Amino acid sequence: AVHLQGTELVKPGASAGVKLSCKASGYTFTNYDMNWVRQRPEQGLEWIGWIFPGDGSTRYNEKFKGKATLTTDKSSSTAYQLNRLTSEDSAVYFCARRGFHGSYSFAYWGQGTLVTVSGAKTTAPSVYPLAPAAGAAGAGSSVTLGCLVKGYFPEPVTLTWNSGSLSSGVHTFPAVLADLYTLSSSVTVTSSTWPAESITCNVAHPASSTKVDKKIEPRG
Amino acid sequence: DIVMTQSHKFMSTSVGDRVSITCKASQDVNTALAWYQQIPGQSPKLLIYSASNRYTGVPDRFTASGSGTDFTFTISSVQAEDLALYYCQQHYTTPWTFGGGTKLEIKRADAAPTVSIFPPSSEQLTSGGASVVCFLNNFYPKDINVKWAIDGAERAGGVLNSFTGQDSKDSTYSMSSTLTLTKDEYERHASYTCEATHKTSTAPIVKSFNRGAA
Repeated sequence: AVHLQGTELVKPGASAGVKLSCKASGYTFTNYDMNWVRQRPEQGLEWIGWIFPGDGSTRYNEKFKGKATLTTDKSSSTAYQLNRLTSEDSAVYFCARRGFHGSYSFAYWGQGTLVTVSGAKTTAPSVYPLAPAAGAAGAGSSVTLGCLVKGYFPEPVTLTWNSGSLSSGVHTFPAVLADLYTLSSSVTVTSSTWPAESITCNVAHPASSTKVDKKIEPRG
Repeated sequence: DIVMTQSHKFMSTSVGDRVSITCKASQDVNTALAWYQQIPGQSPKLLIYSASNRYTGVPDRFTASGSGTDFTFTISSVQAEDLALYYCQQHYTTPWTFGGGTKLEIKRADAAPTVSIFPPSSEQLTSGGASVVCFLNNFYPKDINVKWAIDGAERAGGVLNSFTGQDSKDSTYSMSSTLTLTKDEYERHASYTCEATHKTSTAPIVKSFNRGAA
């Protein structure tokens, strides 16, 4: 039962560094070298470097020169990832180990640790109702309403329609950065049912303890 | 640095069918190559070690071949849970490098996007903000081009796009495109258009509205 337990996600400021953790278990920690891999949405997976707990120290990837100076510690079988500068280092970092003795392929991986670099502070989201121009209800047999959530930090926010009773025809999209995470959701129902049968989006933001239930109404 | 190239970011397949992902190492990495699979929000899973060896527990449907500069991952008969990302990785000489990955997706009937455009809400305008939102939902193939036009001229500054992966139920894709201006600039223009170019129609799908005009 080989297992690698990584650390919870952290939100460092665009300036300092953060030491990540990886608790190996189920095998003699010193018998295998630990590896670290980075994964960003646009650049894919990139190997960072390895470490020998038996002590052969390290060997880093050219690209992660001093921005990543690994370290470890026996008597606890945990490996650490320093992360120096940090600013464009926002991504998920993995802890990886190989399986057999003669293949550098990574058979064992940690669950990964998300790292977000931002100077923003906890901020409640503004929620904006999206209704078809001039109220009405479209021009077909179906009408689409929406909810725009922006200016919040940090992730995440939960969004439902009519307290969850409206789940079909819903499209809720991944939030995108921009100082204040912004996301949106659309709901599509039968034209004759709105505004006859009310529709409200419920947005909740754990970090700020805030919730907003914005009803969607015809507008001019 | 050796460069692993996976020429296909996405590959259309079907359940019960055969599919082959290809990888091309910039150099002869001999047989030092591994294949990984990854599902959203999870870590990579080793599927193949040393070019063509199944790791333990990896089902017979998964196969890999090649040795030299060209390698190929193959799935005899695709199953629902195989519609994920597969990564190539050479471990011949450091630094270890991974391919860009290939996402397998379910092929289905072409479907035109339903496009909806929304003017800024009064509540946002009071805060000095003006976001125009455009939804493009339930379309297939994923290939789509969204353009914004303000008073006719195309606008690229201030556009933020978001999309969902292929739906696990209806195999379509959806997308949101938001044009965010300040109320100051928003009120200095009159015509706002969201234009979707998709293979399902010769003419791009267009949705618009005029400030203050119903």
